[PDB]
Amino acid sequence: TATSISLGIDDLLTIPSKGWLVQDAEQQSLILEKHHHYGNVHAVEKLRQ
Amino acid sequence: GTSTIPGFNQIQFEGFYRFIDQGLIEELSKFPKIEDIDHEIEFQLFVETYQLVEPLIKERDAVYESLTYSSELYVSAGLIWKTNRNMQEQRIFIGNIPLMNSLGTFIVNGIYRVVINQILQSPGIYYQSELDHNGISVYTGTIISDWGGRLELEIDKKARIWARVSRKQKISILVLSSAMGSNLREILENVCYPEIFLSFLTDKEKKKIGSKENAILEFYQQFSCVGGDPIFSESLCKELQKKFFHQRCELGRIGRRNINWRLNLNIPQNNIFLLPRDILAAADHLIGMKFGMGTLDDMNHLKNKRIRSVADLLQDQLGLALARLENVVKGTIGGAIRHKLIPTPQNLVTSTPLTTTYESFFGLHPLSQVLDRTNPLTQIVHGRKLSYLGPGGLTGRTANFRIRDIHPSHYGRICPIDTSEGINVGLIGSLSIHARIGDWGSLESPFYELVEKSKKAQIRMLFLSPSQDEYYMIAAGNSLALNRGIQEEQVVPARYRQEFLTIAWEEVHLRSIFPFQYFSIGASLIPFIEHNDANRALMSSNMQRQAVPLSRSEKCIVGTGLERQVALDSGVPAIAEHEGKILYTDTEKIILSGNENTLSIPLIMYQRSNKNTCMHQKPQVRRGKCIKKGQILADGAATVGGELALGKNVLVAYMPWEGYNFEDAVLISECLVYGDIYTSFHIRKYEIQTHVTTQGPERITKEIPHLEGRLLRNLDKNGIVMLGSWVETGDILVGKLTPSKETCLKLPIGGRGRVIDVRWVQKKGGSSYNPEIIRVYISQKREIKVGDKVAGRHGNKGIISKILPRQDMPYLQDGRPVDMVFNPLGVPSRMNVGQIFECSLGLAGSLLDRHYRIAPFDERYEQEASRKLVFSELYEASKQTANPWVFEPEYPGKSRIFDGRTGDPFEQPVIIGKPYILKLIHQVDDKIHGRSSGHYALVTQQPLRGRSKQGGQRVGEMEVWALEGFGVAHILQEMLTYKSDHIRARQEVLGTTIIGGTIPKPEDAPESFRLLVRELRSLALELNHFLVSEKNFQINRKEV
Amino acid sequence: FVREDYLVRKLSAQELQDLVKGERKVPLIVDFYATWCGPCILMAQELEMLAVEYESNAMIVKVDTDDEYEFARDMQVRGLPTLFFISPDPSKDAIRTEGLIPLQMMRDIIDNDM
Amino acid sequence: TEDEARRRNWIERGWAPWEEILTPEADFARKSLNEGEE
RNA sequence: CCGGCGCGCG
Repeated sequence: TATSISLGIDDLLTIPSKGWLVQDAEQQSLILEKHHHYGNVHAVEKLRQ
Repeated sequence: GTSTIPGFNQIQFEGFYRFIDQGLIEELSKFPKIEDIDHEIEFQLFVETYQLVEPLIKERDAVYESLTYSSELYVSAGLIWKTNRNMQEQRIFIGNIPLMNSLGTFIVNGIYRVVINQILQSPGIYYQSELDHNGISVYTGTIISDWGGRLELEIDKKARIWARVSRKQKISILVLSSAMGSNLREILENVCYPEIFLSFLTDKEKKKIGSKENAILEFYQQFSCVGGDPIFSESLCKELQKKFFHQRCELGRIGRRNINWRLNLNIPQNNIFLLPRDILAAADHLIGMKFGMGTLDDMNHLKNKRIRSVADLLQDQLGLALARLENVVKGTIGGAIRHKLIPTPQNLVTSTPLTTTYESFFGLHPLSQVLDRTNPLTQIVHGRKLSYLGPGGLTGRTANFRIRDIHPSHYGRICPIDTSEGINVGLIGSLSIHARIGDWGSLESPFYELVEKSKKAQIRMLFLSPSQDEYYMIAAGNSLALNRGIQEEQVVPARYRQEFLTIAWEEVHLRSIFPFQYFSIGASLIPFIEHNDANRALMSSNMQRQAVPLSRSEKCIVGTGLERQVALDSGVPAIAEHEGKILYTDTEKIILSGNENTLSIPLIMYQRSNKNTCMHQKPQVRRGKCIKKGQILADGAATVGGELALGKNVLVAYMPWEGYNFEDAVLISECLVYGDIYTSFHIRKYEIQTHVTTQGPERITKEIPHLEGRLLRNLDKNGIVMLGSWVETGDILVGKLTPSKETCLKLPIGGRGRVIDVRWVQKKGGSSYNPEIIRVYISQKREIKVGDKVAGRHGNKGIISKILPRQDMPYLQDGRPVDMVFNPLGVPSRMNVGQIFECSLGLAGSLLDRHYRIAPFDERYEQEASRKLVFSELYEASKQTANPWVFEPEYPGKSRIFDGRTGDPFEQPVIIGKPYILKLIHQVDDKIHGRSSGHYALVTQQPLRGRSKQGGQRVGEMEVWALEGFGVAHILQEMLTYKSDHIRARQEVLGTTIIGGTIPKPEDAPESFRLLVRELRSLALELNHFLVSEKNFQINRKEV
Repeated sequence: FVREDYLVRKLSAQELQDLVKGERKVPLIVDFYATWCGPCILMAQELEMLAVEYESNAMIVKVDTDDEYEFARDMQVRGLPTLFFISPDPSKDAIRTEGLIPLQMMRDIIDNDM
Repeated sequence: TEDEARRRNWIERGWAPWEEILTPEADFARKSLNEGEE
């Protein structure tokens, strides 16, 4: 009670590098979908990736 | 529902209207022209003369005096006396058809009833394959008729096809095919594999196949498993036709539709019977699919289901009603013929068949349920439920485990969140906001069509059935994305063939654009729902249905915008039926006059629901106000200004406070008590009935022997409690004498309150005595107390465990103490972040004098859309009102507050705000129970079960295990013998404890063991208990 | 048995011509609207309220410009929403109001100008 | 057999082994997936 | 003071 721990919106801390990592995964998913459309990888390879 | 949210009762409204138009005519047909055995007297109905007349009792009167709201059926009949060759046609009386209210509920015996929808497998052909013991794949095709008749086509180990009908009755295809007359020659030509069928032709089957009748007899032998050779007869075919053809060969309009599709057949629609080609065509796919040709049928797919509304349930009971009438007439025409009389057509038909089968349909059918009237939210959501249970549907034990799961065909039709809790989980569904019932029993949701340049497309909103749902690429994203290319090549998430993709906009066919498309009413009332875990969304929906209407109601500062829809479609507020001007307003009525039509609208004042919740209406307009047709006139209970208002906006802090909010406890302030913030009215009903006994009818009188005048002080001369008297626990309500033992009606425990309504009413009947009924209604004003349950709209529930004075509560930097204190540890484990968003925005709205109605999933516009909305509105309230603590740049949403006991600030900033908190029905004064001793069961002689019966608590086997784990062998014997059923030892314990003189061991058997011995004696088994003395080895027989 | 939800009647150019030619006792209010026009929804609701207010003391009619475009252009309509207040006296001159004018402004025009 | 089926495809269904001009990626995908997964 | 059916709570 004396310290009175609480919980705010900005207390929910995402790590600083999420945006870097989400963009990296988005760039790799964009490249594979183009080459899957090209017929350079098959469906299971795209589904696994 | 193309451009607006449809009425929540529109499915009930349209279904009932369909029954009136086509259900009556389609069922008044098929009524046989009844003829006697001699053919002398012919009775028939003229269905084109059918009529319905408006009910004589008003809808308010039907519920007031426990009647049924129904309309008369007055078809005309023609009776033919060929003896006289004269015709007599009269308007005969068939029965009463119950009428649905504009809200979608019926009234039977003064009880509101709702007919819920049912889900069951759609008729057609279904292909399944199941592994055997050795893993060999076994394919199967199943015919489903219009009445659930399943015709299973199976391939065995020897590739022999058997038309299985039951678990044992097995019939080959050739015998079944030749049973109808398919000659053995043509069966081979119409299939791709004539060899397979010919390989199974034993010389015994060929002779029976060669002739049509021998196949029928052999088919009967295998279907019936009856020893002997049956004789071919017309009755045998009719007996088989009712059992087999009537139940397993009529597909119906829907059944033909699917068979034409799944078996790829160009058969006319009007053919509602299973054509013999379908069976032979099915065998082609069944054997053909074994070789990789095609795909199996998905049984959980919504395209293989149908929905039965009130239209189907009321029409079906009419099928039973008229079939019940013909058996009445047949007995009646035969009875009057034997007397050689000429009976009028009215006397041949009584109203009992129709009236009783509808009276007993609402009473007994599981799909007919009592309307829940706790609050306006419960009135509308009850009618929109979808159940797999009920007649013709799977039971909880019967239910498959692959069912109860979410299927991709449910999206936009069945809410993925709303379901029942317990054994019936996943079996009771709920319709979505925009869902619609199609013309084939299928659920439809609207999607926006994107088409090419050269297309008219007058209306681009088309409702999509689940069968055609898979074959469209439906996107839910937006088009706010551009790069150095063009917009059509930007990628968005989409659905196609029951999977989720990421394709370009130019490949998208349909868009899902409605905000409340995929949710039910319960989940659509949760603001910031996208920040709550879906597990708590199910819990939050249930809790909103348990909210108690408060004596004073107020609108929520933060909402979703669906509160206005709920208020309009619930019927609780008064809605104008005619444009005009307001001329007079008061508590009891509102007078509206328009276009030479002056109406008077009464207002409900302190009425009772089925859940003991008060109903009350207050005017919302003033004299001299112009009104449009369909605009609000007055506000009902839990409704303010035309919106659903189930709770209050209170000042709230999220911090631990000395353990009084441990786990899920809630600490509140006295201001919520003496301010009557959470005060609710509760009305109970007490009924007494007068019966005619052998000694004479029961009498009601004020003069009751062996009673004090203090107990009877509130009675009038007639013997009934006076209107407006404060009764007490044990007080008298209705004084009744049974010849004379006192059989009066007394007030139960905890029922103290004020009597507000008394109804001394006689039910007029054909006897010399009419049953008198008395109904006493007692109001109870319940302020919030310790042990009451409160909850927010985010699955955040809690019990009040402590009430503090305002000077002890923590207070803000403006000096105001908070009203509730919540434990902050309940957020991370429950994962409902949407309550933190709502409290901060509720505080901002109260300072800015603003209300917010926010549609869900606002992050479709931008990232952190809810954060920008809440933070910017918090800063606006801070700046305008000069309250820098409202928005803190260091920690937005949180502020330093002070301890009300010391005046010192708490070390960490606390998230404070003004959320919307509800008061739930689950509360003390309805759960506290105690028992010393009293009444016991007649057979087991154990204490009764139930708080209402003053029963005791059960010590089950798991509780006995715990006592055996402790080794407390004497505590266990107390709860087994002389506190439960040892009749002799229960009376001695009552005596010793009042004198304090030590309790001895029972040493005898309780009445539960002696009860078991007699039952074992009834099976010719003797069970004796012997004691062998360790001193002299004498065997002693215990008395049992 | 069921009252109609809308009191403002839609008329053709010929029907409006006949109405204007014929003897008129109460003021006639002519509305030009199009269903594709966003402001015309609010004007429609305001005119429904006005029709409710003036039960038999005024006549509220509406003309769709997608059906009478040439007639609207002849009547000097430069945009939507546009209202024409036609007095029952043929000697007086009609009043054209352009924009989403307040309901009180309509009441003032009807009371003190028609 | 796989000599008369090919002839029947050619004659009745218009089959012909037209040259597929492939990119290095598609050529590598065809040549490398014939060995195994990884 | 008995059993079924339906709805709920933990």
